[PDB]
Amino acid sequence: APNVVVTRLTLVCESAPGPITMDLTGDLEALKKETIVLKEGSEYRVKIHFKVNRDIVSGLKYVQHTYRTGVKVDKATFMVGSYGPRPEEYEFLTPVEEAPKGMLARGTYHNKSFFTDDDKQDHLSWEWNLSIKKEWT
Ligand SMILES: N[C@H](c1ccc(-c2ccccc2)cc1)c1cccs1
Repeated sequence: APNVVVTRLTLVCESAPGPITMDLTGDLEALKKETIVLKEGSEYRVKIHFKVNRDIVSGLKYVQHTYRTGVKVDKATFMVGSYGPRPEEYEFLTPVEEAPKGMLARGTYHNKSFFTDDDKQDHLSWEWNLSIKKEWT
């Protein structure tokens, strides 16, 4: 296995009625037709789970590009940093953001995520969709 293995994305939202997560260890192609759901206006964090198997790694970064119809791409880069090898997964969390709000803000956002580093290595790249709704259901 590679030294760095990205295993999971979770949306951390205390107001959500259940877990919001995606296993990143398998068929990433299937994520493109799927979606995860946030109630409009919800406060959330993106949490990336990853393993460091053998060697200290440095310069890790999480890059997230969000696409919404009629809008230019919303690009955000988050410094993840340096991690040593250990059996248990690490979790990196972004700062809190607020999900969009408004009937016209609802619906699909297409995300492209990169777990990478200062040397531009592709630890994992994946697409996933977010659906913003008036209510959780
Ligand atoms: N600002 C919005 C935006 C909407 C949703 C998210 C998002 C991403 C991942 C998880 C939860 C929410 C980020 C930004 C825009 C995106 C593109 C054009 S406008």
